Amino acid sequence: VLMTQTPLSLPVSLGDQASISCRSSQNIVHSNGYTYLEWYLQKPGQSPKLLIYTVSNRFSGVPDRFSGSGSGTDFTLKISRVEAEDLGVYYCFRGSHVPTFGGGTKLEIKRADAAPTVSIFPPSSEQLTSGGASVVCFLNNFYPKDINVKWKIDGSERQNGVLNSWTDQDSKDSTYSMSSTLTLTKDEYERHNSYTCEATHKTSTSPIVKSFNRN
Amino acid sequence: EVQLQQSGTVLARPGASVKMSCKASGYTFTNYWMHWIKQRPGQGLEWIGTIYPGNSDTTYSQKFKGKAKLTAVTSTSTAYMELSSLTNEDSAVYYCSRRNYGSSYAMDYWGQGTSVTVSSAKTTPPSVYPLAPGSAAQTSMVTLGCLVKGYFPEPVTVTWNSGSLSSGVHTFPAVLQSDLYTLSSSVTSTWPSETVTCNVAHPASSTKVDKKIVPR
DNA sequence: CCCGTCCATAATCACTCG
DNA sequence: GCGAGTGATTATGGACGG
Repeated sequence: VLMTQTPLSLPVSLGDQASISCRSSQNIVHSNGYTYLEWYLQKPGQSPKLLIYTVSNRFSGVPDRFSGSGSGTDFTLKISRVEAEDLGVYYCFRGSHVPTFGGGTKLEIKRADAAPTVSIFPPSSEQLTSGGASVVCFLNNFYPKDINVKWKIDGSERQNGVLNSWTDQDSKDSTYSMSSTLTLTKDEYERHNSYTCEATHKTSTSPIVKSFNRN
Repeated sequence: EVQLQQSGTVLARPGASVKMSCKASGYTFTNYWMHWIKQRPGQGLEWIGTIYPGNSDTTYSQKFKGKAKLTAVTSTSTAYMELSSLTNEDSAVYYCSRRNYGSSYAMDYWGQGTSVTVSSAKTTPPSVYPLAPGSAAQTSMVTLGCLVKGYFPEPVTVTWNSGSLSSGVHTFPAVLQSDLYTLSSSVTSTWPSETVTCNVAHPASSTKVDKKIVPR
C-alpha cells in the first residue's frame, strides 16, 4: 500500500526539464472518481509547501513551470524549466484512505565538475591538555557530491574514529562541502608524526593529498 | 489569513513523554481535518494521523497507534499531540497542517514545526577550539577554521567576527560525538595581519565565547 | 448462516433539481 | 416523468472461506 518515488535524486541543468516519478503498489483512485494524489516541496530549513493536488491542479502561488500528471498507479511531476530556486526534496503523497508520503526525490542543480579544495588542520594547543586531539580536514566547494575521504597516520590508513558532515548543495554556486575530523587521544596523537587527508573525486583517478607533521 | 503556530523546541528523556501544540487561527477550526507529520533528521516526511476538531474523530497511521495521541480544544482553536515512552526514534521535527477543501483538496497550510529531542544526556557548554593552517601546503586566499564540540544541546550561534564575514564560510551540521554534538566552521592574506577570530555562542549553556585564531 | 481477513478501488452512482 | 445537474479528502462494501 506504499508509494515509491524515482529517482532518489534528480540532477537537472538550469533551464532544462526535470521530471520526478511516483508509483503506487496499486490503484489509488477514491470510490468517487477523484484521485487524491499530491506533490509537496520542502526546502532546507523550511516547512513542506503544497505544489499540486488531485494529480494536476496547480495550487495558487505556485510557479507555472510546475505541472503534474498520471492515473491509477503512475503519476508525474514536471518542472518545465528548472530555476536555481527549485532545489529541495519533492514528495508525492496519497491523501485518501490511509494517507502516505512518497520517499521523496532530492533536486540538485546539475553544474560543471569541481575538485575538493582541501586544507588540513593540526589539533589546537588548547585542546591537547584538555583531553584529546582533533585533526580536521575541510573539503570545500566541489561537484558532483559523490566523494570519499581516507585518513592516514604515518602513511597508514586511519578509518576508525572519524566524523564527517556534509552541507546541502549551495544554492548560489551549486557545490557541496564536507568536513572530516579525526579524534585521537592526546597520548595517541603524540605517538605519531604524519597526518594526511586524501579525497577521491570523479574528476580523475588521481587523489588530492594534503598533509602536515607536528613540526 | 490561515496560520498555524506550534509550540517551541523540546527535550525529553528516554521513557519520558511529550505534549506539543498547534494553535490555529484565520479559519473555522471545527470544519477541517488537522494533520500531523513527522520527519527525523535527514529522513523523509512520515504521516502520523489526523483529527477532526468538529467531533474529535481521529485516525492513526498503524505505526503510531498508542505512540501518538491527538486532541483538540475547540474554544481555543488549538490541536495537541502527545508522544509516549519516547525513544531515540521519536527525535524529530513534528508538523501540523490543515487539510483544505473547496478551493483545493490537500494540506495547504503548515505549522513551522516542533523539534523534539530524546536523550538522557545533560546540558553542557561548548569547547570552541581555534584552528589555523599548519603551513605545509601550496597556497592568494587561506582557509582557517573553528571547531565546536562536546556541547549539548542544539543549537550553537556560530558567527565570524560578530557577523562581519559570511562568504567563504562553511558551517557544518552538528554531528553526534558521544552524547554531545560537535560542529565546525572554515573561513575563506589579510590574516594574520588583521584580526579574524571565532564568535561562538550557546543559548542553552547561556554562554558566549570568542576564540581568536592565533598562528602556531 | 455468523464472522474475521483479504481485496481492489472511476460519481458509467444515487438522487434532488427543473 | 424523465434527462440534465451535482456532489469530493481525514476508508469500505463485497467477495471469500473457515
